Amino acid sequence: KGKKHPVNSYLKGGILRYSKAQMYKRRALYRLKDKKSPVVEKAKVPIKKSKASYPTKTFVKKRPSKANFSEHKRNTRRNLTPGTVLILLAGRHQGKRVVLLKVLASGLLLVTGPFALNSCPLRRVSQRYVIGTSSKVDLGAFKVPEHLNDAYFRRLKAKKDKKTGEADIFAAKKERFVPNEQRKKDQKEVDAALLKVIKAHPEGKFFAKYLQNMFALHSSQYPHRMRF
Amino acid sequence: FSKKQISKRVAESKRRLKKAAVIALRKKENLVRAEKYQNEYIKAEQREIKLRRLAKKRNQFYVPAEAKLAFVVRIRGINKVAPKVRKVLQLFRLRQINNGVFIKLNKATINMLRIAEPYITWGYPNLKSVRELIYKRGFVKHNRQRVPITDNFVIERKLRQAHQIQCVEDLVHEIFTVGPNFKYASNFLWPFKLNTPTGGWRKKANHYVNGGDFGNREDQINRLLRKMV
Amino acid sequence: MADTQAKSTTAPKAAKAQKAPKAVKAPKAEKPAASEAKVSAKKYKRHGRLFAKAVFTGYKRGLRNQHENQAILKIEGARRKEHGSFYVGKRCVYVYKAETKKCVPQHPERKTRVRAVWGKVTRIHGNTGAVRARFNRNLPGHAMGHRIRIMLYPSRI
Amino acid sequence: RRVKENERLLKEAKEKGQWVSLKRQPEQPKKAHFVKKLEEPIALAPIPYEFIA
Amino acid sequence: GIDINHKYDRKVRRTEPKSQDVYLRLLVKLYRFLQRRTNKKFNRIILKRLFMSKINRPPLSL
Amino acid sequence: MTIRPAYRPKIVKKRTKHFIRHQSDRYAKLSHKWRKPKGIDNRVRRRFKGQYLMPNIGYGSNKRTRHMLPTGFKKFLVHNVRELEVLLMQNRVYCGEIAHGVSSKKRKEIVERAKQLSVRLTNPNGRLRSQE
Amino acid sequence: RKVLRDPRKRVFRSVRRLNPLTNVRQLIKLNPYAEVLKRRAALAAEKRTVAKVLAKAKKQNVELAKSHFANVATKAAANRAKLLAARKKKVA
RNA sequence: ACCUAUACAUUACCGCUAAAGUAGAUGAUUUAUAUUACUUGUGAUAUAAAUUUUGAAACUUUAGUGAGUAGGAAGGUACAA
RNA sequence: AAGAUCAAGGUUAUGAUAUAAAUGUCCCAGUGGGCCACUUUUGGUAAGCAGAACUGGCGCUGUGGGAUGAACCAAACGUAA
RNA sequence: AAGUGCUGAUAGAUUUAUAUGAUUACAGUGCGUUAAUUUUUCGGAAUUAUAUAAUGGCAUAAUUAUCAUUGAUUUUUGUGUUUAUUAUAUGCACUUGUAUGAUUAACAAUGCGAAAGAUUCAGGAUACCUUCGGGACCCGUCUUGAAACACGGACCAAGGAG
Repeated sequence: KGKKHPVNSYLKGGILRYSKAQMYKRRALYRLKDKKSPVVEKAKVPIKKSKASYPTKTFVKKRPSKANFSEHKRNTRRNLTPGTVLILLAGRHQGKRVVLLKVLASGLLLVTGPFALNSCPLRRVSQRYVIGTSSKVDLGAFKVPEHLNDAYFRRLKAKKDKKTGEADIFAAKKERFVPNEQRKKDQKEVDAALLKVIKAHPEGKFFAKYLQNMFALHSSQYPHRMRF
Repeated sequence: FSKKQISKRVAESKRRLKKAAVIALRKKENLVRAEKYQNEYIKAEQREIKLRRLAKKRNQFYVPAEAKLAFVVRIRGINKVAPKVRKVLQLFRLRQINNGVFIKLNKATINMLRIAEPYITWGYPNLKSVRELIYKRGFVKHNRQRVPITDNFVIERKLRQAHQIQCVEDLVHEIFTVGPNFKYASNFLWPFKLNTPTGGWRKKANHYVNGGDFGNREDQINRLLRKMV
Repeated sequence: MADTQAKSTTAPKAAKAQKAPKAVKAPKAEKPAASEAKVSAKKYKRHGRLFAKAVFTGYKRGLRNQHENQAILKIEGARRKEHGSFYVGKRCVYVYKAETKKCVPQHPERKTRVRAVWGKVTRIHGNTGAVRARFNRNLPGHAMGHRIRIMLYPSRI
Repeated sequence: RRVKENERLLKEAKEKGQWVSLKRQPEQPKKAHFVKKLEEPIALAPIPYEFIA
Repeated sequence: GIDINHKYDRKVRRTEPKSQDVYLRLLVKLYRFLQRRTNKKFNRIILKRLFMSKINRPPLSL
Repeated sequence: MTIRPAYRPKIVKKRTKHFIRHQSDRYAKLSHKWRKPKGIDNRVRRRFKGQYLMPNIGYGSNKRTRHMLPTGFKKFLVHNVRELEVLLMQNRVYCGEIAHGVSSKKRKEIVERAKQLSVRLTNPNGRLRSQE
Repeated sequence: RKVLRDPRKRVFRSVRRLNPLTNVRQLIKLNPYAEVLKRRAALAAEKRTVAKVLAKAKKQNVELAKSHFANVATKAAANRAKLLAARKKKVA
């Protein structure tokens, strides 16, 4: 049930693995199966299976040889630790601070205002959009976005129109807007637990009644010596 | 059976194994010979350090063995250059500004570097510097054409007849130590062509004494050269 | 003193929060025993936060080679090379006024009487905290002493 | 003089087994030099009052 | 400041016979295949020896 | 619409401006058709900054983008039907470009044949015409 | 065909050098002895991290369970395993 | 510390020079398999799939370099027959 | 004394290099009016003057620099980041 | 002096990889040798317990060169002891793993090809206009040097000379 290494990632060329494999080393027990099988069948009764020569037969359209798949190396985060209260410096929620809930497999952030205070939804935003401020909300109470995954907020649906299948349709479905009930319920539970932790800290720019206010680096104030 | 594919496909699996195995045996030769030279390099630093330690304790001044091996890099033109020096620069192979070759410190060479002085800044290159130059910047002269490296194997490529030299690092040993095949080894390298270092003093054409650059700045080149690569 | 600098330099990293190391004080001041490890800087001016108040007041030039593909941008709050290094990376926009529309639906629908040219900040031009900037278009230079605008997206931690 | 000397060095080396190296190398930067006082430490610096027209 | 990529880099010698002759070039093409494919200098110089101008080719008597 | 010729790297036109010949803006006798300044006084020949650009080889386009129209199709001067038939196999490198000397009655055949072959024509609206 | 030496292939593929001290792979592929030294001084970094635990631990109490301590605990497990060696080795 | 030439470094790209191969297609080569021979594992053969009809007086492939009057050579373009 | 026949010889007997070099044909153009500077100098008080020695430029050379500029400095220019 | 460990930013990223040429190498992971200790304490992970070769460090011995011999250093070789380190004895299957020598794409969003018709997006010193910076003195010519307060040429067409 195992045997591993390669601490090459620190070094960066090197060992542990070669050396230990040698200590362990067999000199005995080299016997193997591993069954291949095709299913290229002329199974003929009359059932007669084939396939023949479909075509890769020269309708010479020169089409660009597919550049295959770079590695899924796990997106090493900056010390944006969930729940750091951080600034969305960009895109409609421009200069509203929000609390981090999670890291997802897409690389990018889960952000909630809390919703009820600073009007920011269960909303996902780039690691780069964000200045990660020193202020920390206790992220232990949460249902966690184990339940909110890439797929969950993926849109149910931008059909090009009225569900079904080719009904010669009409201008305007709901590309951004109904809203969905499943998504409301998800917010309200998470936000409620946010509000309990967030109320412990005193009013001003950005935790509870602190949350509402819309950011001020006021005239004569400094984005560079703000050690956010 | 013989000339046709029946024997030619057999000369896939006979020789995919053979070629791969001898490449693998020569990989082990590469590793052993490389480790050996690094033992020699580390020891070489210790010998110098210990000679100094033992002397000073005995009151004695052991003044340490005068330096072999210089690296010469071109600050100057070609245009507005006197012909004596123009000729000397071609022979060095230093064709363009900031191209640099290694040149064996001999009584022969040092006089050419003197007439070449305002045109060149030179010093004693550390082993780090030689290693940084060959692996990134080091090209090969093969029938004119200036050819990669980076492979061990392409350095084995010629220099295995100059025994014990089957590696990229083994070429730099030969340069560094001024080994007997230095003529061919230095030749094999086509002049390394090196950006610019770092804030390289306005006065430029003054001897190193005057704050210049140009001169045998000795050991202070190691700072310069490492930055210029 | 090279050792002492090394010991002193462990301490601010400790405070940051974390990796959890060294403390070896540093002041943020009451401190029980520290006016030790120094009063900031500083070096200012402002905005900062949609937009550093920024000036396009130049192009990166030779004495008489105009070389406009990169621009000099003075970030107001950046006096110093350190401060302008905060802005290295940030996206920039110049929003400016037009008589005439042009652009219809893709994102919003902009009535394009307001035009925007989008750029990124690059490396630190100034001994005095001016910064280089590349823009996707490049800014016409009718923008000179015009206020250009630098959003703090992309900020690294 | 060289032919005759080279032949002597060749013969001498071959009878010593190894090694020849008879090619003329110009004066290299030499050696780890130890100076013993003996006969007394150094030091004395120099100069100058060199006025005098 | 290339010291010195002066000259000569134009060199000397015909890659291919200076002749319209369709026959002649077929022999060159034949021996050119025979050159590297079978080693040996007889292929190497006969390839060259077809390149040859009419002078340097002067008639060999019986 | 019409499917573009064989995956090009973006056509760098690298200097776009017609070289125009020195002082064509001074004189209508000196034609915009380029003629190199050989002359001893030329500031253009000594390539002083601000005296335009002399066609120097390094404005030269990549040998891949050589000939391609930006909808891909290189120009084949099509005299008639049989000439069109050459580019049946070579849809994806060439376009039929109906020579100006060709009459409308034959053009209708050429355009019709071109649609069958599915090879691009650059100019159909050629000689069309609310006319007899 | 009876005399026919060698046809074979290569298209001669065109330049760009991987510089090892930004490249993991090219450090090892060429040579090694960087590789040998790589392990020893990576171990050194771990050793200095272990003494920094001990310096913080003596002063302040501290704890001691896992973040700093997992390097200490594995280091101590390698010395109890090495100690098991010295009595067992004694003519095999 | 900073600024900065067509210099210098790297890269794409032009050209010129260099350097190497390309020219068994009743054939060759790759891929998958079934059978057969030997052996662990390989080849032969059969079958199925795929690539290959090269201005081989050019292409693929490669590297180094380019001021330029006088002038020389090289290769095109336009014009009338 | 040459031509020279025969036998003996560890390592080829300073150092970098060779962009390959040598050689022939054309009897080929273009040139036969030079100009400037470091250094050295003659005539002349001297000259942006007349004339050498060595070497580099300019002549045929912009670009960056000397505010400016044929020549001085830095540098020799395919096209761009 | 150590890739000991590590972050930011910048520009580039030919990818016709079968036009008539390679895709090979390594690594991870699973497979079926065991044990012991430790950490998490679940899944697992590490180190120690073999043979072979090399290397350093100890002791001893010989040579050879050298600073001077109190003692060191060098090149070569052998031997004994112990220890550490490194490589070989680590095959086969699978693999969106690393590179394969110009390795930019995983992943995703948006515009949109919406029959003809035709929206929307991106991109452009065409002609020419505008707005900003910088640069641009008149060609031909003889001449050492031409923008010259040197000479021909108002402007344009067509004849027009190795």
